[PDB]
Amino acid sequence: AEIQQINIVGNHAFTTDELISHFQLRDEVPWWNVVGDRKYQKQKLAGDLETLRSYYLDRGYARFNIDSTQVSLTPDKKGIYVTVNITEGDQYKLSGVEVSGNLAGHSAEIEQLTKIEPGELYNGTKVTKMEDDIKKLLGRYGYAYPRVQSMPEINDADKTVKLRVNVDAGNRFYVRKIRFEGNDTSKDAVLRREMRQMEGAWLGSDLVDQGKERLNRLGFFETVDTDTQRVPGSPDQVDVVYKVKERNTGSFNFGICYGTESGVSFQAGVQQDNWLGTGYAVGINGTKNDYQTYAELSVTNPYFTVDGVSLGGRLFYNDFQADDADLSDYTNKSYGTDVTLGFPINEYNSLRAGLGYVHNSLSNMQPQVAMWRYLYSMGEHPSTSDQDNSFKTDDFTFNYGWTYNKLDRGYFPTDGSRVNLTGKVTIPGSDNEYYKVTLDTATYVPIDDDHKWVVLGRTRWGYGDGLGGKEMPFYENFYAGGSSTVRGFQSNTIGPKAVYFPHQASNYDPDYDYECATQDGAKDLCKSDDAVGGNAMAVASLEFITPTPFISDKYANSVRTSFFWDMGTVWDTNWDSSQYSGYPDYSDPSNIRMSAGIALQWMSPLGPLVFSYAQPFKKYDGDKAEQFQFNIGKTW
Amino acid sequence: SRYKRQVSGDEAYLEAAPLAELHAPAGMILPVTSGDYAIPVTNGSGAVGKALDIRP
Amino acid sequence: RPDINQGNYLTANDVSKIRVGMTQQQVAYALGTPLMSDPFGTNTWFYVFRQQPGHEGVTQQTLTLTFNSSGVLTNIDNKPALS
Amino acid sequence: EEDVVKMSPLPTVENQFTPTTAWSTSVGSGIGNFYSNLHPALADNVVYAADRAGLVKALNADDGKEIWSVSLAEKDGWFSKEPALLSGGVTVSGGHVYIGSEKAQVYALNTSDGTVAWQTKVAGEALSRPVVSDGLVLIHTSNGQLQALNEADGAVKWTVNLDMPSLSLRGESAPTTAFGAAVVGGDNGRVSAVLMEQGQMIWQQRISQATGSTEIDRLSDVDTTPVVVNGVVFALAYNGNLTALDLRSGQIMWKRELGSVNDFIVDGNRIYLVDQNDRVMALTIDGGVTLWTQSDLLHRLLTSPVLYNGNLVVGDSEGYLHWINVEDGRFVAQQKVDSSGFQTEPVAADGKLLIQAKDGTVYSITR
Amino acid sequence: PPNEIYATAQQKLQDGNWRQAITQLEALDNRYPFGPYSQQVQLDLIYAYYKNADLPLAQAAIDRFIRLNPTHPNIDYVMYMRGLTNMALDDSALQGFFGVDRSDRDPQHARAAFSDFSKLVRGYPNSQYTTDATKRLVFLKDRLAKYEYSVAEYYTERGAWVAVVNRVEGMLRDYPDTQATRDALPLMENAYRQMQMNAQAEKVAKIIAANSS
Amino acid sequence: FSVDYKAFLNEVNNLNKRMGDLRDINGEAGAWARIMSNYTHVQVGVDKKHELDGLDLFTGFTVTHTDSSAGKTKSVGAGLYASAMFDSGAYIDLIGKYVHHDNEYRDYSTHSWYAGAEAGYRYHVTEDAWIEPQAELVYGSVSGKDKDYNPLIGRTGVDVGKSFSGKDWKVTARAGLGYQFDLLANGGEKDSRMLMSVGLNAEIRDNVRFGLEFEKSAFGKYNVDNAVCANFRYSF
Repeated sequence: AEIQQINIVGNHAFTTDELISHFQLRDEVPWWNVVGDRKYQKQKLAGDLETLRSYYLDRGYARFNIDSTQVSLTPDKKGIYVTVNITEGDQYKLSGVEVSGNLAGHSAEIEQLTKIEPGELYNGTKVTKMEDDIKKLLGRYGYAYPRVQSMPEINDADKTVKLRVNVDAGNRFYVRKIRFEGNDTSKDAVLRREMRQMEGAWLGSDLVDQGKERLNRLGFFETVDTDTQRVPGSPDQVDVVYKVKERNTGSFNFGICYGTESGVSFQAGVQQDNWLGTGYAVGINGTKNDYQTYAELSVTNPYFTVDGVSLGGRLFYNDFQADDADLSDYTNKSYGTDVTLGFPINEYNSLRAGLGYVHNSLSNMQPQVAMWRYLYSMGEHPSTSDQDNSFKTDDFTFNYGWTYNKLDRGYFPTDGSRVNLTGKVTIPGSDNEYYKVTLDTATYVPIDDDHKWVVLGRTRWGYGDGLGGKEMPFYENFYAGGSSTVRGFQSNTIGPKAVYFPHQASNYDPDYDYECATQDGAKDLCKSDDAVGGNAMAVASLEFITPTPFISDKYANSVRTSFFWDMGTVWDTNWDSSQYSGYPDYSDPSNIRMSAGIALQWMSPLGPLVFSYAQPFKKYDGDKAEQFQFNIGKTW
Repeated sequence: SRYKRQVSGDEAYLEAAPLAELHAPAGMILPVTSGDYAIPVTNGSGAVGKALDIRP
Repeated sequence: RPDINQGNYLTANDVSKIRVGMTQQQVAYALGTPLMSDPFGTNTWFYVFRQQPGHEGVTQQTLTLTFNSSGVLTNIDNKPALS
Repeated sequence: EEDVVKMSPLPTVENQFTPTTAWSTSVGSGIGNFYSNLHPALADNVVYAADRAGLVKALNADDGKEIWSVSLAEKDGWFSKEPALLSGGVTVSGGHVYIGSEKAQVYALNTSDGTVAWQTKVAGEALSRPVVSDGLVLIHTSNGQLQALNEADGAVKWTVNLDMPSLSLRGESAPTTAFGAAVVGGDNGRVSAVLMEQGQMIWQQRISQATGSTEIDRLSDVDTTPVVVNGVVFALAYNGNLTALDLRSGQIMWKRELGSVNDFIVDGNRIYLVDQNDRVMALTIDGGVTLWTQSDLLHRLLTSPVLYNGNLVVGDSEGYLHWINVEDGRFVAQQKVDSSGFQTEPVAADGKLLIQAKDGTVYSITR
Repeated sequence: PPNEIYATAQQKLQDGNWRQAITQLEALDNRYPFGPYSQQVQLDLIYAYYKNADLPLAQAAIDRFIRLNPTHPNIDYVMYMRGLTNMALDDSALQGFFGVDRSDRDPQHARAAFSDFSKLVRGYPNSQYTTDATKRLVFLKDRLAKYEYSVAEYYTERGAWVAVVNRVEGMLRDYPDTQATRDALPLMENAYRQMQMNAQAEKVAKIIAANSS
Repeated sequence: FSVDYKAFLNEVNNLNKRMGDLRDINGEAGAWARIMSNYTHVQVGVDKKHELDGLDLFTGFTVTHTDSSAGKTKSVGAGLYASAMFDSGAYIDLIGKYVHHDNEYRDYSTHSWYAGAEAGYRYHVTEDAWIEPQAELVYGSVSGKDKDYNPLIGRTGVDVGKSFSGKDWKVTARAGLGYQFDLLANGGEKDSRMLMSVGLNAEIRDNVRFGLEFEKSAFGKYNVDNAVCANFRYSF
C-alpha cells in the first residue's frame, strides 16, 4: 500500500510540500525514476515525525507540539492516509544561557561554550550541538558520562526564551582492563593496535567508540560491539570488552584448466588477510599460461612499530612472450623484490617510501623510438633485427608516495575525496638513471542532500624523464586509454605511435605482422595504431552522476549511472618526430584526445563491474576509437 | 585437522612447563593469590597421557 | 603516532586537598580508586598522571601516597617532574 | 476490497430497459483514485456538486450547465495557495452548501451567490458528510471530534471529544438526525448519540466485538451513517457487528454480524447493505435472516445501495452501474455511462438519480 | 530394529572409526529424542563427536546429558570430557585455525577448560582421569599466564607503562608460579623505570635477582 | 576468419546456460554476475521469481560483454528473458539478445541479433535425481564482416543429473549428451558436432567449493578439443 496524502494541518506561515521533502516517506513521485520508500513502513513514519519536530524547533518555535498522528486506512487497502495534527507558537529569540550544576571548576571553558549572541532566533539543533560540545570538554577530563539535560524557560511576556543546561559531571572512571574476547583465530595485538582507549588510562566514552570504529576498519572481523562493564569494587573502575566474531579471513583459490590445442591455464591465489592470526596480510598468487606468466608473493605487515609505521614488500616474476594489441610484442623475462615502509603523520595523510629492485631481461624488440633512445644511451647496438635488440639490466629505485583519503561512503562515495601520488627516483646500484612523478585525484561533491546528484571531478597527470645521460626506460612509460583514464579508446592506444624502422625479422613466420618491416614487404617508415606510451600523461574528466534508472527501491546506492566528458593526451618529452612524413610530434604536447559518453557501474559479486558506451569525436592522430568499453573491478 | 588418534588437538601437556613458586627478599612480600588458580593435590592415582582410556 | 594517555587523572586543586590526617577511604573518594599500587609489602598507592601526546614528550606527576599498615595517614611525596 | 481475490466473475445480464446517459460535466479536476466521501446534493432541481480540487461547479438537474464556478482557497495560503482538498461532501440546506475539506475548513457557499461565503476551522480535518439539523452543521472529523457550526456565520460551536485509536480504518461515519439526536459512528467503533444542544449526552456504546491484534478496532470501525427506522438505529462496523440499538436506551443491543464500510441505506423492511466481501444483500429489518443475496458481484468497490425507480443502484470501479432487483436478488440491467469507475456515492433524491465519477463527471440517469 | 542398530553401532564404534558411529547413534535418536533410551545413546554420542572433530556438537551433548539427568555414575567422565572438548577448542583442531598454539588468542575457552578440569580434580580425586586432568591444568595455567604475558609484551611496544604494571601485578596475583610470570618479570622492571619513581623498578629487580629465570 | 564464428558459438552456449545453472541448484538471484572463460565473457543481470497458481513465472534482464584474444573479437549486448516452470513439469525458456560487435583484424563494427529458446520437462525419477529431455533452436542474423548469413543451429539432447547431499555439503553432478546440427548458414564453424559434457559443482559447508567441468564437441566437423576446467575455493 502506497502513501496517498501527507496532510500537515494547522500550519502557520509554512507550506506542506516542503515538509514532505525532508520525510523518509513521501506521498508522491514528483520526478522521474526516483522511487525510494513507497512501501509503507511503521519505523519510517515514526522517523518522519522526529524530523518534523526538529524542523520547527530550528525555525524558532519552542511551543511546537504534535497533538496526534491519525493513520487511517482506505477500505480498499490500496491507500494510506497520513494526517499530522500540529500546533505551533510564536517566534522566540535566545537571549542567554545559564549553565547550572557541577562544572568542578571547569566553568571557564564550559560556560565559555554554549553561548548564544543576543537576538538570534531559537534553534533546536543549536542546543544539541552545544550539549555535545559540553560533553567533549568533559570527557577529556575523564568524566566520560556527564548528564547534560537541557529544557528551556519560556517567556511569552517579551516573546523570548532563555535556556537552562543542567551539567552534572560525575567522578572519574579509570579503565582497568581492555579484554578481547571472541578472537577465535586472531591474536590480541591485532585488536589492541587498533585502539585509542589505552588500558589503565582515564576512560573516554568517545575514545572507546573511536577504537570500535577501527575494529570495523580492519575488515577481519564481521561484527564488533563494545561492552562497558563495571568491575566489582567502585564504579570508578571498568573493563571495556569487545565481543568480535571472526570472519572467513583466508582463501585458497586454485583454478586449473586444459584448453583447446593443448593449452593450459593455471591460476592460483592464496590470500590470508589475517595471516598466522598476527593480522598481517600475506599471500602468494600467480597464473601460468602459454600467453603470459606472472607470479607475485606479497608480505604486508601493517602497524609494525609503535607509531604504526608499516612494513611490506613483494617478491615477483613478470614473464611473457608477447604483449597483445595496442602494445609492442617483445619477450620479457623479469623478476624483482620491493620492500616498502609506510609512515602515518596524520589520520588522513599517509606517506610511504621504499626500495624497489627489478631486473628486466628484454629481447625480441621491434624497432621503435622509445626503445631506440634507451638502447642508444647505454651504447648497446640498435639493430634492424630483434635478436640484436637483446639486453639485460638491473634497475634499482627509491620509491615514494603520498595519500590523502577522506572518502565518505567508501563503496559508493557521494562526498569526500582522495589524492593518490606515486613516484620513483633512481638510486645508484642501478644501471638506469631516471625520475618520475605521477598522481591521480578524485573529488566527489554532493549538489543536494539526497546524495543522488553528485558532481565528480577526476584528473590524472604524470611526468618523468631520463636522468643524466641515461634516457627514460621504455618499460617505465606512462599510458592512457580505458575506464580509469580516457574511455572510449582502446586500452593503452593513447600516446607515441611505433614509427617503424624497417624491421628485419630474424624469425619471420608466414605473414608475421611487424607492420612497416623489411621482412613483411615494406621498406619505408610508417606509424601504427599501437602506442608505446610517452613519459608524460594527462587525463581530465568531469562526471556528473544521475540518480538511478530503477523505480525499484533495491538498486539505489548499489548502482550509479553517470554522463561524462573525458579529455587527455600522452606525449614523450624527448622524441624523434623527424621520422615520418606527416608524423604528429610528441616532443612538445600533442593534440588532445576527447571522448564523451554514458556509463553504468554496478556493484557485483565479481567486484565492481563497469560498462560504458562512448565515442571519441574523431580518431585523433590515428587512435583506435571504440563504440563500447567494458572493464572488470574498476573501482568508484 | 592433523590431530592425534588418542586425543583430538595437538597435545603439549607432556611438554608442559614445571611450576615453581617465586622467592623475594624480606621487605618484598609477593602478592597473595586472587581467585582460584591453585593446582589441587591428588591423593588418588591413574594411568597418564595416552595410556589413559577415555572410553565412556 | 597514537595519543598515549595513561595513569590516573589528577586535577591540580584536587591534589591540593590531600593533607596528612586523611584516611585511605577518604583519598579513594576524592581522587577515585588509584588503579595502581605496590604489590610488595604494604600498600603504596601511586597516582601517576602520565601524558604523551605523540607530538610532545612526557608530563609525569607522580603522587606517591603511602598509607603504611595503619591506613590512617598519608605521607605526601609529590614529584611533578617529567621522566 | 480483497487483494487475494481480484477480478471476480463479472456479472452478466441482458438489458430489460436501456438507461439514459446524460451530461458528463467534469466538475473540478477529479478525485482520482484518492478515496473521499463526496456526492451530489440537489435542491430545486439544481445540483450542487464539487471535487477534490477546490472547484465547486454548480449544475442543473436536467441539463448541467448553470455553473457558478467557485474556487475555495481561503486559509490555504500559509506560504503558497494550495487547493482545498474538498472531502466533506456536498449537502444543501438553507441555501448554504456545506462542503468540508481536508484542510480542516468547513466551507459554506451560498446558492444565490457562491461568492459570499464563510469558513470555520474545525478541529482535525473534515471527512464525514456535513449533515445539518437543528440549525447546527454537524461534521465528525478524522481526529475523532464532533464540531457543530452555526447555520449562518458559524459563530456558535461545541466541541465533543470521541475516542479514536489513531491507527484505525478510514471512510467516515457521519452524524444522523434521529429525533434530534446526532447518532454518529466512532473511529474506535463506539457508536455515540449526542443530543444536539451544546454538546450534551456524551455517551458511547461499543458495537465492535472484533478481536485480534490490529483487528480489534483497527480494522473494525464504523464508517457507515447509522439509519433510524422504527426508532432503532443500525450501525455497521467493517468487521461484522450489525448492532441494532434502540434510541430509547441504546445500551440494549442485540447482534447478527454482517460487514460494510460504504454507508448503507435502510429502505422499506429490507436492510440493503453491501457486505464484507462486497456481497449485496437485503436482510430482514428486525430479523437477521437474509431475504435475498447477490454474491456474483463479488469484488469491485461498491457504492451506496440507493433506491431509484424500484431498483437498487450500486456502482463498481469499472463504471458499470448495476441495477439489482429488490425481490429476488438478481440483476436487471448493467451499463457503463463512463469508462472510469465510481468511488463516490450516488444520490436518489428529487426523484432523480445522480452519481459522480472518478474523472469528476456527474451524470443524471433517468430510469 | 533399535537393538540391531545398537548392535552395529558398537561394531562400527569399536571395529570401525568414530567418524561412522555417528550415523548409527543419530538413527537411534531419530526414533526417540530423549524418550525411551534417554541420553544413553547421546552419551556414546559425546565420545563420537569428540573423536570425529566436531567439538561444538560434543559440548552441546554434554549439556544435554547433565540437565535431563542431573547426577550420573559416570559423572567422573562428564567433568573430564567437557574440559577436554574445551581444551581441544584451544588447540588447533577445527576449521580456521592456523597451527598457532601461541597462547595469545582467546581467554574464554581456556578459562572454561581450567574451570572444568579443576572441578574434576577437587570433585573426584579417586578417579583415573584425575592425574591426567592435573597435568592438563598445569599446561593450561601456562597458557593463561602466557596470555597476560602477551598483553604486557605488546604494552611495552605501545609504550603504555601503566598497562604493563597492572598486567604483571595481575600475573603475580593469578599465576604466582608459572614460568611465563618469570619471563614477564624484567618487563615489569622496565615499565616502572620509565616512570619517575625508579624506586619501584628496583624492588621488582630484586625479585628477578631472587632465583626465578 | 573463424574467430568471430567461435565467439558466436561460445555466446550461443552462454545464452541458456544461465537458466541451466538455476535448475542445477547453483543459480544465484538478484545481481548475479558470472564469468565464463582465449575467451572471457562477462554476464551480469538481475532476475526475480513469482510463486503463482498454475505456473511459477520468472522474468529477468541481463547485460553482457564478450571478448576473445588470440587478433581479437568483442561484443556488448543487452538481453531479456522469461522462463516458466509449469505445474505439469513442462518448462520452457524464452530468451533474446540484441548484440553490437566490434572486431579488430583494421576495425569492423556491425550490429547483429539472435534469439533462442529451449524447452524440456523436469521429470523426476527420484527427488534427488532428475532426467531433463530438452530441445533447442537458436536463430539469429549476422551481417557478414564474408557472405551475409542467418545462422540457424539447433540441438536436441537429454541431460541427466544426480545430487548427493548431506548436512552442509552438496555435490551436484550433471552430464548432458546433445546432438547439434546446422540447418542454415550461407556464409566458418558449422554445427554438426556432438557435445559431451560432464560436470560436478560441489559445495562443502559454506565458501568452500570444488567446481569441475569437461566439455568436448567432437564427432563432426571443426571439432573442439578437451575444454577441461576445475575451480577450487577454500576458507579458513
